Amino acid sequence: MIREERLLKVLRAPHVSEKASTAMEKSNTIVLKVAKDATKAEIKAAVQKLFEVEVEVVNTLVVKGKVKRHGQRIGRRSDWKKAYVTLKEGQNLDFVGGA
Amino acid sequence: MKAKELREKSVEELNTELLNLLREQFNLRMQAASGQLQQSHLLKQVRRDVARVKTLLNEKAGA
Amino acid sequence: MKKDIHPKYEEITASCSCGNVMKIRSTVGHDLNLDVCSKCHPFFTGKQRDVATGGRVDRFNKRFNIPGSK
Amino acid sequence: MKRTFQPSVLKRNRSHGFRARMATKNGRQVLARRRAKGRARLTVSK
Amino acid sequence: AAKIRRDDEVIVLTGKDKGKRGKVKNVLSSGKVIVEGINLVKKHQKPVPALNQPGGIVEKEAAIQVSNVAIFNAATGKADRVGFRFEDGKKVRFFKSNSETI
RNA sequence: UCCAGGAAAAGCCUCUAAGCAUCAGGUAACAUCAAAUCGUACCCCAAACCGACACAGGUGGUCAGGUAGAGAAUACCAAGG
RNA sequence: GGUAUCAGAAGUGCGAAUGCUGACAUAAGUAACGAUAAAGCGGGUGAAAAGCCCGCUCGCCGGAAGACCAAGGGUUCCUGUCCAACGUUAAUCGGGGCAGGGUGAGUCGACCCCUAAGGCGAGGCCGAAAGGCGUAGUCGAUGGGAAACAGGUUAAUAUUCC
RNA sequence: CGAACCGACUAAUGUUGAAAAAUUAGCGGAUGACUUGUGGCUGGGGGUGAAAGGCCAAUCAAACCGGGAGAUAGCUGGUUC
RNA sequence: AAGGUGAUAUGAACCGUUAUAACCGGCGAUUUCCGAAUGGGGAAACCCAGUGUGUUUCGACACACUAUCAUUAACUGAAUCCAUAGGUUAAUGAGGCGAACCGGGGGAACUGAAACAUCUAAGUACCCCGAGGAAAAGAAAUCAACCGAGAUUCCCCCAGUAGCGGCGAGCGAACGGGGAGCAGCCCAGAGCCUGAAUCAGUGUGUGUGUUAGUGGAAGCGUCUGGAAAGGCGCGCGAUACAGGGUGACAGCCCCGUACACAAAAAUGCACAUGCUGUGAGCUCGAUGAGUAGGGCGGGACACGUGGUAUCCUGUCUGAAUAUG
Repeated sequence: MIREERLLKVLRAPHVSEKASTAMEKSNTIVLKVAKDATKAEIKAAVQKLFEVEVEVVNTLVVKGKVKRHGQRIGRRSDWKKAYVTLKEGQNLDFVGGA
Repeated sequence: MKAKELREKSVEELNTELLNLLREQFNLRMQAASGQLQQSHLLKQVRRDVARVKTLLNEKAGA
Repeated sequence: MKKDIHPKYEEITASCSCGNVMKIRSTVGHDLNLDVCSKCHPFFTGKQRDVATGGRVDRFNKRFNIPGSK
Repeated sequence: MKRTFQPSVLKRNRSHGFRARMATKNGRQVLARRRAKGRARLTVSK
Repeated sequence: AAKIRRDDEVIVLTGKDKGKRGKVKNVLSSGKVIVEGINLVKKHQKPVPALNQPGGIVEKEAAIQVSNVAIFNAATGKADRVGFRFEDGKKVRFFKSNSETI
């Protein structure tokens, strides 16, 4: 494929947030703590080879940490990158381990 | 097994040595089950050898 | 500033008057150009006096065999 | 009334501070005397 | 530095208990010598806010400097400040100034 | 209508040069693929901004209901606060 | 931890310099609690309610004291919690503390094409050095270039999700 | 003529203020040498100035910051058992 | 080398005990984005392209190169035959940081003179350029005084002397002497001979340092006290009683300690070497012109034009050439 890129680890970690399970109509989607820079296309393909599910579309964004914490008074942000990404209907979680 | 082993394998096959083993970071590490009791953390305890391999390949450059 | 063949100057000095001025003096020499080389023909160097008179006892050639070489 | 300030990032570079410092003998000098002399965490641009 | 490894049966010196047995210990390179003959009855709160609010008022350690009765074979102390030779490849521990390696 | 006589460049349309020379390109119809990456929360005539303050001050633009009224005045009210 | 003695060397002795730093007085439990758009009551919760939640009244603003956005701010947003410090009082309450959660785009914006003022500027012209000016050219919006609406929905997102 | 908007003629209050120039009631301009957002250009003996030595970040008969610097002080103060 | 996964906190999950677990030292591998930042731009850590690549489910991912100057090389190449100007490519190299000392270009004022212009402060502050491990200076167109010394530099004297100076304030030498250190050589050119000493960059070796380390002595008792290193009794080491630490002050408890050993590798300096370039040595020659002087204006010499020598000069002139 044109797997030549970084399809290796563009995706990682779920989210099990409040949005989880609440965000399931015609198509369960997802979250994934996707790497800060995985783009949409790469994400679409990430779930292709792995998870073996059919992705319709991707979205993603950023969300930023922020907090003071220090030996006295400094502390800083953290940064992330959410990613909904939709799948389909005719294919459920199937043989897998939810969590 | 892993760790400094076949350090001469010119007929190398370092590929997909990462992802295939991604089970943890990729899967397991999600919630609960990345080895919770019997055998938890592996990555930095052993699967961190990814350097050794890519390092070697990087060394076996003058071939 | 130039007088290429020879160094130049532009060094400062104090221009005293009747006893004293702690002022400053400087910029000297001058310029000119368009010097016909017996060879092909003139590139215009901006020499000045002491530079112009130098191109005489000397050459025009050796007077240039430096602004090239070195 | 108008208290002499009024912020505007864009108006914080060539016009003042920021990275413009790297465009002048003194400008670049500031960085040395600032960082080096008395290590500053500094921050200039944000 | 300490060389005194685990199971190393030493004796108490310097003070407090003193003249006591104690062996093994849990000293470590730049670490601590639990031994066995150094520990007064102490206490634990209920750190774990959970069902198992325990305690631990029994047993614990009493660091104390590595400066304890050197291993000792016959009487006491008997400094081990000597070095064996041509044995092992890593080390070559010797022993008290009485005999040779032990 | 007047005198004080009122940006620029690109996209856009068009004309040809070199070049092309059954080709490529051009126009239209539809079929399909692509449209990446950042921002997006909340305050915003103010308790989140400029004034040391949960400061009777300062801060650009947008929207513009009813009765009365010349009215974005003013008074009483809607939605709302 | 200190140091007779005789000797040696001093950052060698404070009450003031509208001296410098810190701590504590005094006035004094005095003034003041920030727009004169005042609020009353019944429940709830709670150790305690004039102030918080619910309800009915009452009053105030309404070219706004409403709504939206830019600038700037940079989690202040929503939920749960806790009340030391912070709120000019009390505080169960908050823009406070600690946790979590929360901003989803081919059509909105920035990137991006284009250029304004102006900036920079190959070579170049100048100038003790630093450096100044400027041709090609390259940046620079506050301006010109392409395309979406109406319902619905979240505790919090929305011409982004359906 | 008169709202917005721009400005400040008068009085009271404030003067350890709500406020390091404002609040209240009046007041002047309000299609113009008008008013305002964004960004740009002029630098200290220098700028800008419908001119007051006005303005150049609560600083201006020569800005702020660092340096020469422990300037100089025939003056004032203080000087310890 | 028996432990160990840096710290504020364990804890979890673990790696190790013999010899590739730690940990220390050497050489490497990797080393995102920004920053001389160098592909172009840019409010620094962001944005956009060209041209090549591999794996390619063979659109792509990222990767890699592409700044500007200078030297040389070759190729192209205007007005104009030529030739240049210009252009392209390529290999070298620079570029930026850097504390002080050092050379150099530019250069104050407060201050003092009990005012202030000469004068001082001071060629200090500062700003700019450059280079080294030191830099700079340096083998007499030096000085001396009829005797002689013999490159530069740094130290003590000569001396607060001579002298300069509104002869004010103040500035302030040298000859000569005592020392640290101590060497002189090249081109200005041909021939003979002819790769010879001398250096420079480099691969190597040896010495001796730098980067981990190894061994390293000799104390019991009883007393007081929570605790002994302290009291008291006796005993031993000492080329070690520097010091630190240990539950009160220890030579003999621990780290050390004098002393005695030690380096795969990597480098500093030395010597030695090979390679490359350099060029020794003998003979006979040659012997630094816009220069020395000088007129004008200045600056530097302790020396403020003074009677002012000498040095550098902006500006204008301008010689002899070693019986010079």
